[PDB]
Amino acid sequence: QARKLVEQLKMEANIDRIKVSKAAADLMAYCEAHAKEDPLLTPVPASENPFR
Amino acid sequence: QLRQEAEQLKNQIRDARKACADATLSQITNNIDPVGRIQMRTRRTLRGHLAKIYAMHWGTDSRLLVSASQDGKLIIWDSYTTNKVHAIPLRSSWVMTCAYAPSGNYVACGGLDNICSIYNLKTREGNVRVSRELAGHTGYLSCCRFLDDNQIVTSSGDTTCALWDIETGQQTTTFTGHTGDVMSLSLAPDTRLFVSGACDASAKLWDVREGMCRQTFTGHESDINAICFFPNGNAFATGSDDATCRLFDLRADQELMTYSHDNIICGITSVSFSKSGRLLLAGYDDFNCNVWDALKADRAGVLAGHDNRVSCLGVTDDGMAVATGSWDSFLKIWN
Amino acid sequence: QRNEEKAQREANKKIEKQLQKDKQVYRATHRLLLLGAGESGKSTIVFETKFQVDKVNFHMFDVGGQRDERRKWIQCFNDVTAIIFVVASSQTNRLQEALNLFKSIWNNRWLRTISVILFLNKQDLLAEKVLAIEDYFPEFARYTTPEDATPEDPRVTRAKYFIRDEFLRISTASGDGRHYCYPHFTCAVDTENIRRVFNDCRDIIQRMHLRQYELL
Amino acid sequence: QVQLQESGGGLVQPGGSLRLSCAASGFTFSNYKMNWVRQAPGKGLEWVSDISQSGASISYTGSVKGRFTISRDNAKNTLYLQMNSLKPEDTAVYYCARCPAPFTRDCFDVTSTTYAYRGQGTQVTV
Amino acid sequence: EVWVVGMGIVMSLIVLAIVFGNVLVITAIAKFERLQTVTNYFITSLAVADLVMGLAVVPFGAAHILTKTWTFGNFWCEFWTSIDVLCVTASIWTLVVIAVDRYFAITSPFKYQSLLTKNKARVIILMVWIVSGLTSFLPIQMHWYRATHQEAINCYAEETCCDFFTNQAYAIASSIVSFYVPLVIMVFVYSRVFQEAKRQLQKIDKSEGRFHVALKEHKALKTLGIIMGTFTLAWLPFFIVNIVHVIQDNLIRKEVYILLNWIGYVNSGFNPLIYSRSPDFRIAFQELLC
Ligand SMILES: CC(C)(C)NC[C@H](O)c1ccc(O)c(CO)c1
Repeated sequence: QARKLVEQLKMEANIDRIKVSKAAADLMAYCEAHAKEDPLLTPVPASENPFR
Repeated sequence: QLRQEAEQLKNQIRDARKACADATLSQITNNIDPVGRIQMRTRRTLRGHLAKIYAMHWGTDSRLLVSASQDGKLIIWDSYTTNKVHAIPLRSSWVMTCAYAPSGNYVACGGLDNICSIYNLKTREGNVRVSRELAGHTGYLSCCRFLDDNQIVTSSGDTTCALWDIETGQQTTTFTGHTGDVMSLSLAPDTRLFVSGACDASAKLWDVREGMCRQTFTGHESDINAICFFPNGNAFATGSDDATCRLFDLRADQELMTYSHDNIICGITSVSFSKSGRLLLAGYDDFNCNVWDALKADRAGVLAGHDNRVSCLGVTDDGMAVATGSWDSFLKIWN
Repeated sequence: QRNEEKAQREANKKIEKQLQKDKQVYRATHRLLLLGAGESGKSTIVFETKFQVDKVNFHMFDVGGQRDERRKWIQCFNDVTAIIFVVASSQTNRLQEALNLFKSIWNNRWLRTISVILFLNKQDLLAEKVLAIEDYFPEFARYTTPEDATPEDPRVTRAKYFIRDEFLRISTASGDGRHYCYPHFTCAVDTENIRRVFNDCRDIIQRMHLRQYELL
Repeated sequence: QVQLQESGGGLVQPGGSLRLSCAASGFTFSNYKMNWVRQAPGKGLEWVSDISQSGASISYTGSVKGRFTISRDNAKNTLYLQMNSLKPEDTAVYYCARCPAPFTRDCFDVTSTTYAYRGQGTQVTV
Repeated sequence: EVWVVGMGIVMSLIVLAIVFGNVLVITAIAKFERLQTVTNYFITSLAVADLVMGLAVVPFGAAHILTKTWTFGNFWCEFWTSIDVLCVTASIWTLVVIAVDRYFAITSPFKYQSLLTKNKARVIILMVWIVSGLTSFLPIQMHWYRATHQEAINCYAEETCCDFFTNQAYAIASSIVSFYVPLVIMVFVYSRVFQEAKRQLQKIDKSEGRFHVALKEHKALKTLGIIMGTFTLAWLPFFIVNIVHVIQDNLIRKEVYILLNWIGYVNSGFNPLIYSRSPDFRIAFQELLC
């Protein structure tokens, strides 16, 4: 059980990571393109709203 | 010297995360338009339960939703006309998870009886009946999620997640190595990976086909109670028992933002994202749910209509509603 | 489309005539934890154990399948009416481990309204375990029973009554009248143990109502 | 990443003195109630003492009352257990546990094994 | 002049203390449904029996006193007399059904949740206002109260006055149903509820106690002495001089009979202060204001 933890730590260390600026701009652009299809961010009118 | 070399391996990942750490997104998203105060009013209110509601899952039709409470009842609602379609009785009174199938034909539930049950509801013979129960866990079940009509992943309180098969009742794979009660799980949009938070302050990315572990994220200081997933598949948010939601990106292997305030001393019990991933819905223990922005931590809106807790929360696949079940037996749909 | 809405409310009101029938059988059955064990000291006489005293249905549930850690599944028993906390009176200081479990149930953020019914079992083996305990609690040698009476030996009575006052120092420190503790002594004569929970759960509902009416 | 690293201990004579210290990194030290838990060889885990998150309430096992004491220092994040007047029945591995949740009156503490917030433990023998 | 302008202020302040206190119970019960319990169905029936008494009996009783002339004829005084006995009898009988609700909740606690549904309470509220309607609108509109001989015949429906000359078969029977039968039940009930809070407080201070816990016997008697006390002190001085007015006349004035009937009217201003002391009600009051 002691050697079964260090074997996992070698697999989680040998990975290729990207920059945080590349990771955040990939996340920020997804909320930029799909912002028009968000009924909670943009309060759509009550004719196309099946709850009012 | 296996523990001595583990400190060299743990410090190898720690300093490698500083190599990719260049700027936080709070300095990157400083030139974006803020959203401001939003106002969600209670549209519907489904009042049919007799005890505390522990889980709900919205069906993929964006119309029906299943809810589970701790009196032994599994009620499939119709969120447009507030009509109870079905009302299934359960064998065990204490359930704490439920899941709607993405084909609409099946429903699942589990709890302190260490058993995931499957109920077939689109039958042409009679009423609803239990299809097949899945008894291989030695701890209470915490979350259930359908992959298709034949595969399900269930996390339990005996430190192990497990991918099952509805036919023949056997476990296909298994996932070990949390050392804590695995309290929740989520699913990817493409359904090839899944995350799972547990009681050792560590979310953990897995693999369905290979059955192995990819990464492990550690940024919380208490037990993780809920988890969700960003809609593009590249990140996830995680709420714990210390009033903090943290957004982890699975391609930089570290945190992005921490959602907290000065005057919140409760814990998160439910986390979900919007359709565009801009709002972060988080249920709390002081009876109200907050609406955090995802890029800035501006704490946009507060919705408060509940009495005893907020135990579960869900957003539809078209993003048209938010339903928050609670410990006062009332579901409320917000818009 | 018009017949679909008529078929919807026909399936609606059929469910409502069953949920209102199941409501009156849900509010007539009293749920009960059992956070001791199935050690047949108070278990074989009384997970689902269902008995019935005076035409009242009780629902006792001994949780055994969970392994060690109880900080996540014990908060699903906050709508219960009472917790039964069977504990052996008589190594590795097994009494203090129960003194800290009772201190954690009493001070939880969700179980702060539930009133514990405390069974101090293993009583018939305490008289043999006292004549040979006092090193685990140094205040036991400086303690004497003030006025209580009606127990055999005076040494085993003071030893038995020390354990009961060890729990009531916690039960009377942060209660604020919302919940009480009901200590008892029993050993294998558990025919008069089913009614002992019945007389104690009857006082739990009465003190719940009297405090709501500001009479207590 | 949370860390509870202990120090001190060793092999002393019966009746001497010791002082264990527990440096805690990864969490806010000021808003958790801390514990000291020992484990004798052959026995299970056994609770010894605790302290509230400001220093007001302090409790002990009765078998270690008078001899031991427990203190905090919330500015340097260290938990102390000053030990006096030891005994051959005091040889144990002393862990430095903590509460699972902040701002919390109770605790559901140490188990058979695999409590998530605990240290490796320094051996104390006489 | 001090008697006209003095009565015109102190009696209109009674109206503003009943119509305000009993609206604050209605707009706090029916608003958000976190305190719409079956027990609170009895209290909201009391606060509408006090509200119709507060804006249709007391403000018209002030106009009758100060003008000293009934300026509404006969088709409205027979209605205003009927709405006075209806509002008084249904208010007293609501305090009984709250008391028997507290009696069965404490004496037999295992047959209270499974026997008192939310729809078995709407039956008893309809049974209160029908029994209170069998003594108010039946014998007055159908003239079953006699309005006896020529000392009261010319002052029955002439003009300018419409008093309450009832005979010996109505002023005795309608005083028993409105007050005296509710008084016998509400003493027998609250003398059994006092002998349960005295029994539980002995068992608390026997098992516990010597841990610094008769000191709380003053708690179980201060509340039961201002529930049973203000009901008796406000209404029993009227229903004594009403049952002796028909036995022997010329002993009670035309001023002390009116004044002892207004001590009962302010009993409907204390009922938002007596039965609404719940902590759920206390947060609900300060949420609606400030
Ligand atoms: C005399 C007047 C002004 C009609 N008030 C009547 C009084 O409120 C009342 C109420 C209830 C009653 O039963 C009686 C006498 O039966 C009298």
